[PDB]
Amino acid sequence: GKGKPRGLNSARKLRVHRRNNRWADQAYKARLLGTAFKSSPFGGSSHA
Amino acid sequence: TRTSVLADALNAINNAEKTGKRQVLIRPSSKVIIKFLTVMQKHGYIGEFEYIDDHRSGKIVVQLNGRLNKCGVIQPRFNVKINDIERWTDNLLPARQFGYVILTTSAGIMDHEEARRKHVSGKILGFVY
Amino acid sequence: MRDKWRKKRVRRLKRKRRKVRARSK
Amino acid sequence: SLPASFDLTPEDAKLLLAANVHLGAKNVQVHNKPYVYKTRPDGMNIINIGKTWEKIVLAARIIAAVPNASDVAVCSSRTFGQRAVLKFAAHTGATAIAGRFTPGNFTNYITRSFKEPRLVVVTDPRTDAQAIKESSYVNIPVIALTDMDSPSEYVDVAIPCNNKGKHSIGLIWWLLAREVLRLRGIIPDRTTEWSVMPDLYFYRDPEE
Amino acid sequence: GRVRTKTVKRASKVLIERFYPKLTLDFETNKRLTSEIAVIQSKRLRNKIAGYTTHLMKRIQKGPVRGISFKLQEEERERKDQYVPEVSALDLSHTNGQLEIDADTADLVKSLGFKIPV
Amino acid sequence: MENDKGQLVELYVPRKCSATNRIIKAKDHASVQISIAKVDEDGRAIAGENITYALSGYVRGRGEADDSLNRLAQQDGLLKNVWSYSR
Amino acid sequence: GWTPVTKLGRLVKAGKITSVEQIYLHSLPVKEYQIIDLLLPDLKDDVMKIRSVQKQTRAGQRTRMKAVVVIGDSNGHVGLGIKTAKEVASAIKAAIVIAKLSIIPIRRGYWGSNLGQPHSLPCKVTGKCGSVAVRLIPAPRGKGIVASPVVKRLMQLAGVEDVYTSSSGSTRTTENTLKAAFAAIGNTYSFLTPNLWAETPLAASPLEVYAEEAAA
Amino acid sequence: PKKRASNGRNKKGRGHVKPVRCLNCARCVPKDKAIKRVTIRNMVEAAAVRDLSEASVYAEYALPKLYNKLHYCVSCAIHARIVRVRSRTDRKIRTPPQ
RNA sequence: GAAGAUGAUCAGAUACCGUCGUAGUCUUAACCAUAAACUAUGCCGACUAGGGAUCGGUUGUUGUUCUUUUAUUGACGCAAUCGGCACCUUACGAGAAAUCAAAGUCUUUGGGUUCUGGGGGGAGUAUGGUCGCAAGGCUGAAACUUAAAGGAAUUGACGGAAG
Ligand SMILES: CN[C@@H]1[C@@H](O)[C@@H](O[C@@H]2[C@@H](O)[C@H](O[C@H]3O[C@H]([C@@H](C)O)[C@@H](O)[C@H](O)[C@H]3N)[C@@H](N)C[C@H]2N)OC[C@]1(C)O
Ligand SMILES: [Zn+2]
Repeated sequence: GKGKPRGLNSARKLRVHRRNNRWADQAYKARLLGTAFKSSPFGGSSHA
Repeated sequence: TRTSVLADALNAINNAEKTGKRQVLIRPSSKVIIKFLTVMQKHGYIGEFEYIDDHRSGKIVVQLNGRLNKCGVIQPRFNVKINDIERWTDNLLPARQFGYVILTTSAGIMDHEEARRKHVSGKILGFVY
Repeated sequence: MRDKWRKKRVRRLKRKRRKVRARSK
Repeated sequence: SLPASFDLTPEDAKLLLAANVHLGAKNVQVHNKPYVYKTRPDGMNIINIGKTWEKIVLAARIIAAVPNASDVAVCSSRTFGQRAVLKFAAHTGATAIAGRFTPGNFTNYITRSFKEPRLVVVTDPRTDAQAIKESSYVNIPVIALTDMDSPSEYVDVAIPCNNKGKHSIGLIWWLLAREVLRLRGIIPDRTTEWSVMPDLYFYRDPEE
Repeated sequence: GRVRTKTVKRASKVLIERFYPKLTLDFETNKRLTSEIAVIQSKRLRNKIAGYTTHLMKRIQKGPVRGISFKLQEEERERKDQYVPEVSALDLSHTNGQLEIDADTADLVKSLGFKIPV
Repeated sequence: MENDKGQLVELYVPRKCSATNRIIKAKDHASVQISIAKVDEDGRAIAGENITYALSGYVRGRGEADDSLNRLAQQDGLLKNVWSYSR
Repeated sequence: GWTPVTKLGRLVKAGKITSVEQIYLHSLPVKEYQIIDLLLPDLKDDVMKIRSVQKQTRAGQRTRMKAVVVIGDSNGHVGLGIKTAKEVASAIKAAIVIAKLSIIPIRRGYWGSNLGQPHSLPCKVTGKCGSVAVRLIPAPRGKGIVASPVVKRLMQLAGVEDVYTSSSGSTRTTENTLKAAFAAIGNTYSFLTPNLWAETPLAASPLEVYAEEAAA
Repeated sequence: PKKRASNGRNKKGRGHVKPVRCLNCARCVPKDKAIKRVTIRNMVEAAAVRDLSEASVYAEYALPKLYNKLHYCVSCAIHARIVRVRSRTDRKIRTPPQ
């Protein structure tokens, strides 16, 4: 039950599944896509 | 398919207990199930229980006395080191003064207080309170 | 627009982009 | 325990049997299977008369243990049972509730006919469901005349009978009242004939 | 329409409960009776109450009426209440000492240690 | 419940259901406490001497109250051969 | 200047029933608040929220006022009351009455060693109302009441000194949060523990041994 | 929300049901969903029964009946008052009326 | 009967309504791979409550109709049982509710396992890849924008809804 693997040797599935689904988190996806560095007007700084 | 006979046994015990039943049938039986029931019975959480031979996996009838709040398995059987018993006790038990985490150690199946007396640890198996 | 008829509009819009750019491959 | 005098006596079996008390409903609830002796191949269900007597004596003992007889509310909404409960309240000193039961009798404590029985007796759990429900609201045991199909919810002591027959209801209430009077000491002992006929407690059509 | 409101109907019912014996089936006699008994603030209301009381008394004579109760009807229905038939309906003489119970009930009777004749 | 000096620091040790051993809660208004009259050989209920049972609102609401009372009363001899253990 | 209308009220005006534990022990309904005033003289109430509720009509909104009141003796008894009325003041008074009518015993407990008086809860209890679930965990002796201020106020009025708290659901719905916390704290006498395994005799009801004094 | 536990038709334990054409408008409606009425009527109005009895060359001729099964879609069924909108609790009543 | 033609209606209707009618509707060989493809409810396994019906198999049993007068005729009737499509009541329990015999045994949180979502839009769009004869299918972003959008229920109001 619960639709996630529970096995003692299922760590790779859980880790990769979490890694895939954090991309739906806007903050994490912005950080790992480097949007502030490549597309922000300030280039990622506080002031300009 | 059946993946844990102990899980089915303890689930059937809980469902009988919450309905006010005083007895429950268990199928299949196993040595692990009998040892877990013996640990439960030692601390007074169940009455006697009787094993029914059927030239198969067996059956068990358990007597219930109304003192059981919940029993259940932990699945997987996580490996537990000695210094990690405390977090499992904090997570699983209602209070510090009663309740048991049931372990399977190379010294045998026991509650966590007996494990602390003999200074042994193994895999976590279940709980009862 | 009754979501159904929006998709048909994009269908037609996307069908015309397939021809503008085929002028150039 | 209980002396051999309290056994089911043959004249009682005569009275019980002549009234078709042992006639139960076609179908039977799971909780009332213990009370079914056997099923006549018409479809009816025979009721163990001995168990009926045992539950009558038990209910009479519970009714007797109430220190103030006025705190024992007897109820009937069925037409066939209001005369019975009226006579029961007359002989035993109980408080009767015949006919319509006013919703709020036990829970609304400003209604004029507000009563707080220590115990409630009911002719039929179906037709007197409101009394049982309010008693469940205010910690009151229920003793019910139960047929084989009567609900068992919130009934403490069930008296298996035919609570749908004209003679049976009056018979059961008569037996309860007799046992209550015997236990209190009004009737001197357990062999002497009672001043009251079972015809009293029997309902009647209005044009005789 | 001429539906009589609660005030006249309740007053009529009270009058019949209290003063049924001295109350008749005539509107003039009941009018004077209501005048002496009741403190009515208007003659129109007095006449309406007297007339409805006459209607109820005229209905009662043919048979009882709901809601209303006077201390002659209750006495008589109590006297009918305490009626004990001299012969009993549960007395076994009505079948001459036998029961008609079917064989299954007969085995019930036997199995309780009784041998009463069927 | 009690402290190191053994002092019972506990208000209201509550009742338990005769049928299921559950605690009777303070606001369990569907729970009842039956008292049953002791009878002597002379056949007269002894005054103020009662055998008493308590049932939770749960057992009563489930429709098992009658059967539970049958069991308890017969186990105290208040009743014979109405309740069968083997169904 | 009070005359009872129920048997329990009559027994409490007389000095027969003297403690509310007698009432709780027999699960007696309490329908008169004078009983609670008489057997709990020291009670403090806190008004926790005032809300405006509106019903649409043909002529415009009908506005009523809704008040939530918490009541307690800070020594193991606590109650909750909510009621609506046209004015704030009448709603508050009525909510106090209904809060008094709902007073329950709270089981205090120990975290760890039983030194001194009970200071926390004896087990973990949860309560739920609507979407809000409130969990109460026993806490060691130096910890405050680790809770939001509404739940904290309820804990203080119940007499709890050391407790952890977890909430889920829409906690900003104050009424549901308070009802859930009230339910949880009231489960401290429904959780069977081994020290309560011992059978106690069923004491006769105070309405049995005072049948005459409860008549009228 | 879900208005009806049966989804407004009568299909449990099968995938597809063929349609029938509404009598009034010829709409395609699944057979299990269609409102269906069995009617048996006297072929002659009750007014003309005596005229046709008088004019008959036979004596004691049994007049034939009309048999028809009618199928409606929901729209035409409601419009012509074959069925009516009921209350939320009354909708659950499935026994025929009287 | 899509398209188209045409008569009405209408302020206008290249719409609804009427009359025609092409493709299509059917079939054989190949394609296409999508639906509110729905029970909007993954699959395997265990347990938890009452009730009457029903389809298939099997097992014991008639005041019944019928072969034939009767068997191993058949139908029906009465009981049990395994499997199935469902239904009714309850609500211990679950839930935001509607409701749910599972959507229960879930803060007292762990039987096994697969897939999917993470405020609303932009957008199932652009681009690259891939499948397809095509129509399209599958995979699938970002810039930018925005304080709600949404669910279930309540009271009112309104309805070319009903009584
Ligand atoms: C362009 N956006 C992508 C989005 O398409 C998606 O990427 C998946 C990616 O997660 C999957 O792959 C993922 O999961 C597999 C798993 C099967 O083992 C892993 O092996 C792999 O390392 C992991 N990245 C890949 N198979 C398909 C992509 N479209 O999710 C990640 C993302 C970056 O947001
Ligand atoms: Zn139609």
